Amino acid sequence: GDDIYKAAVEQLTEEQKNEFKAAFDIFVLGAEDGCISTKELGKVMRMLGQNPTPEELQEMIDEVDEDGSGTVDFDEFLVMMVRCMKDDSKGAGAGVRISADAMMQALLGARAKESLDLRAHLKQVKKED
Ligand SMILES: [Ca+2]
Repeated sequence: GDDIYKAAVEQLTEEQKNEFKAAFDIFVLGAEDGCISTKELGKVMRMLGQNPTPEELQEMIDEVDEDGSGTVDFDEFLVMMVRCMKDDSKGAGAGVRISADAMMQALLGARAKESLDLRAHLKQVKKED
């Protein structure tokens, strides 16, 4: 719920949205109305190999809960993913920081890992001086 996120998602185009559109399909695996609830949200996040807290499941949605329905949609999730990208970069943040690049392999598959390994590099120093 910040400008840094809304500003990022705003830049995203159909090309990028398309990738997310397919993700939701798997993310809502089991859901009745193809929605992302806390029940599944916890399995999808833990599927990557994490053991976060139960409260986080709700807090995560609360952040993107505008309609106050209690579920994350394609539009809501759009903002969530934006935060993910700016979650690992921060560094030092609890023992579970979901990432858009990491979660990808979860939906796309294991091949996604071998396909791209940019995360491994991790570098960003302009060095002005
Ligand atoms: Ca909702």
